[PDB]
Amino acid sequence: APITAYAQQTRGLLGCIITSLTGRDKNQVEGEVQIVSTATQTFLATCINGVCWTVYHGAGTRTIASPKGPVIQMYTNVDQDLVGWPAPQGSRSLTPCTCGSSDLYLVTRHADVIPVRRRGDSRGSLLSPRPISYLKGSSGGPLLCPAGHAVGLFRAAVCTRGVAKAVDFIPVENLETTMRS
Amino acid sequence: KGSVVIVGRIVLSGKPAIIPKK
Ligand SMILES: *[B]([O])([O])[C]([C][C]1[C][C][C]1)[N]C(=O)[C]1[C]2[C]([C]N1C(=O)[C]([N]C(=O)[N][C]([C]N([C])S([C])(=O)=O)C([C])([C])[C])C([C])([C])[C])C2([C])[C]
Ligand SMILES: [Zn+2]
Repeated sequence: APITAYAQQTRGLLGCIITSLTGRDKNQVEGEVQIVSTATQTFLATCINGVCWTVYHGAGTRTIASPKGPVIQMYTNVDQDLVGWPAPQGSRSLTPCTCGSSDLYLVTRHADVIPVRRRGDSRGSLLSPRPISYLKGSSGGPLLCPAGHAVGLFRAAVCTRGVAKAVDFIPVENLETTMRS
Repeated sequence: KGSVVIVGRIVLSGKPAIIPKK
């Protein structure tokens, strides 16, 4: 089946800030990718195998707000730029890619899926370069395979003149290694 | 330091659907 996706805003600036200080979020959760924010920035978090993974460069060492108050991170790997909290009650998890495909599709925070060709184990080239502004706020998002399985988590763009020609991602294998640490 | 907050979601599990009239 074709990979399609949609986004839905669940809260605003004032609600977000209050929920940040409170650490208590009573909203309902749905989806595999959560649009996440801090007072500093907004990025994404992908649920894979019961764990909600995001970028360390965005979440730092913070807790995630939930109905029961803040939830401490389960995994934290500064070197691999990863953090994980148990997947929020309601979220839906993606599952690691097994087929070892090289044709990946990046899901952005605007719910657009863009094809990227895997080059290295942590690099992939956009088949259609886009300005970096398009990709802004997408770190922590998924790089799916044609079967819809997680291959990696977007973390940085390889750009020039303000145009992203390639992307740098965290393959799911580093997640296994991080959990095992 | 504040907690990371969920401000929205992206759903990949959706499938072509005929939008219903209300
Ligand atoms: B996420 O939303 O936080 C975000 C998304 C990004 C794509 C357009 C904005 N990720 C980042 O901001 C990351 C994070 C920070 C720097 N960064 C970048 O994507 C940056 N790119 C790189 O640093 N790329 C380099 C290679 N270069 C120096 S270059 C020629 O500038 O690409 C690596 C691929 C080696 C990582 C910018 C310059 C913001 C696009 C961190 C921690 C990498
Ligand atoms: Zn696969």
